[PDB]
Amino acid sequence: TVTNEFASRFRTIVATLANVVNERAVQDDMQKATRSCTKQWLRHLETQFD
Amino acid sequence: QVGIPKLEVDHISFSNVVSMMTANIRTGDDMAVERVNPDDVRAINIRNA
Amino acid sequence: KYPSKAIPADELIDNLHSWMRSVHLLHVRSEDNTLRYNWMLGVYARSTNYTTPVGQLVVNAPAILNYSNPQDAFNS
Amino acid sequence: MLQQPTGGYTTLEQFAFTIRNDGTNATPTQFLQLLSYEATENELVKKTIPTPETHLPSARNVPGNVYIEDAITQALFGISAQNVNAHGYFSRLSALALPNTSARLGLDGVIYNSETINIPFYDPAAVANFAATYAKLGNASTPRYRADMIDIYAHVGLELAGTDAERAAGVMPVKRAKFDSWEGSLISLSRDVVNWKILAFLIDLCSLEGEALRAFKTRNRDVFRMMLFIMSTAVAANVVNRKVTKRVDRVLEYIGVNSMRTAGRTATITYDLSRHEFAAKFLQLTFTRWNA
Amino acid sequence: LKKIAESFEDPSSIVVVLEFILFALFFPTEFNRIKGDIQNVLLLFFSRWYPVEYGIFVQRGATYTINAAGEFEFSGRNEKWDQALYLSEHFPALFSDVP
Amino acid sequence: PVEYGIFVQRGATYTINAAGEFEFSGRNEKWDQALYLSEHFPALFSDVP
Ligand SMILES: Nc1nc2c(ncn2[C@@H]2O[C@H](COP(=O)(O)OP(=O)(O)OP(=O)(O)O)[C@@H](O)[C@H]2O)c(=O)[nH]1
Repeated sequence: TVTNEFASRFRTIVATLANVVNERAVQDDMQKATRSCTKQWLRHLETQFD
Repeated sequence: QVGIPKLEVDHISFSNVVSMMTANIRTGDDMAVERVNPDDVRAINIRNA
Repeated sequence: KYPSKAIPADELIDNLHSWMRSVHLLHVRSEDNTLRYNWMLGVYARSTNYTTPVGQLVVNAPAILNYSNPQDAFNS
Repeated sequence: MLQQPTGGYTTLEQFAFTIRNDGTNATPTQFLQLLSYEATENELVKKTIPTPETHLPSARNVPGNVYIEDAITQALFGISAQNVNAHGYFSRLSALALPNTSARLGLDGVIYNSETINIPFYDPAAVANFAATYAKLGNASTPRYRADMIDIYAHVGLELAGTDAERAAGVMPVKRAKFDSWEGSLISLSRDVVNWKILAFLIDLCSLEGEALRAFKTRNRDVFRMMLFIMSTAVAANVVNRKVTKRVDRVLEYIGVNSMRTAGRTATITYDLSRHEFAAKFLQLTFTRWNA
Repeated sequence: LKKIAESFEDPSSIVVVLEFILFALFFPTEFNRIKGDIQNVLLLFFSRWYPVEYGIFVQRGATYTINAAGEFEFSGRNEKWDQALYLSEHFPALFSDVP
Repeated sequence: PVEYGIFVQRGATYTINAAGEFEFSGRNEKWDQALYLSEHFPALFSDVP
């Protein structure tokens, strides 16, 4: 009635991708930023997809 | 027997096979490409190659 | 500082020590007993301050310095 | 389909191998008789040739009928060939490797994807034996499978310059070849050799077995030596002429020593690095079959 | 594939990986048609982000060929994919799903 | 400079361990405020002699 397997799959996908991006070691401060911004953006994409 | 090469001897031969490229070949025509510059100058390693 | 005479042992030791305190090679300690540490690549990376591609590889993946079979340490 | 005799395809007059010389179609043996060798202080000893790799390179999906004999002969003796490993159509030989493949190797030296009318072709079993080995030319460029291109030339020297005692010994002095010579003699020699239908030789070389094989190896020793000669001139460090009282002796230094040279020269064909790797591979395989 | 030139230095470059994941979802068929060509991009991704695992993987081989009885046979040899290989026996090895 | 090299060899940042011990990075990186919610702390303020 409510849950959608497709959307929820994309949700585990972006979960994995956020774990991937989170473990990405970086040296520059700006890269450090774009990492966390990238994570927020993934959390956005999941809602568009759902 | 293999044939005698024509330049080995002094007779003139007036019918000869000439290889020729066809319409499907073309040489020296200018050619198009997609150049793609690096996203950051500071990401470009010069060495150790 | 001492053009004509031996460096007094106290100064030699204290400077050598403070400089030893200054050094820290990147590494990922592990429990495998077969493992070694690629001293050459680590000290090199450190010397270039991790700017060379090897220094990048090391600053991001220090574990790459650890190795069992000696050759693979570089193949990696 | 061409039947293969109890001897090789090489027994057929259709496949005679003959360099031009003194205005006639000379056999390779009667050219090699002209050759004479000055010894030098250096010695060649022949190391064991490494066993060729088990791998047969993929015959990539190719719609076309590859002209293979032309590719091989030009890669070995061709005056102008280069980047021979760029295209990598040598791998195509492994299409012939399979049992009951549709593909045929024509006497034309072309690898047809399917049997086609009015094109005579070698017996498929023979070609399969031949492809099981020579398809490995297709991996002459890949780093894992490259042949040594220095030590192998020792064998070349022994198989060319070497006296029967030097051959039994496995060690001969490095030699310096020479012969009475016409202008452009090595260019003309190499071009007489590019026209040779060498797949006949390689196919009999891989298919024949028993006494029938050994009887081949004696009969075609001089042919193999002519191929080796052209390669030798291709890799020789220098190729001078000598005045000898209104006669000229061409002289190459040195037999059996690859100088690794790649800059072109008028006197002889030149190997680009790709031709070196290829020729090294070819020698690896061919000498492997030749000594078994 | 309409080739990307991505080097995958910045974290944001995960975007390109995502561009493929979505494509593999919305269009699995077309994806499967171009997947070797997208493996060439992914390899630049893995060699930066996961150099150790990348070395182990590529050491196993960049491609494989299923044989008789269905076993995979990885090449053991790193080599760039070309769409010339799509009609051949070879497969991109990122998609082998062999642990 | 000397004290600096000794300090920064230890690491620009640290993380408190679940066991409570500090664990310095051993790296010299510029801090970003994205790090403020991260596990890491600036090492100047560790108060570890
Ligand atoms: N930078 C650096 N160079 C090294 C290291 N280890 C070996 N080398 C260099 O690599 C070169 C080759 O190594 P070796 O096979 O030991 O050569 P070597 O000349 O016999 O070295 P010696 O023991 O000094 O006689 C040597 O010249 C060393 O200077 C290292 O850990 N770091």
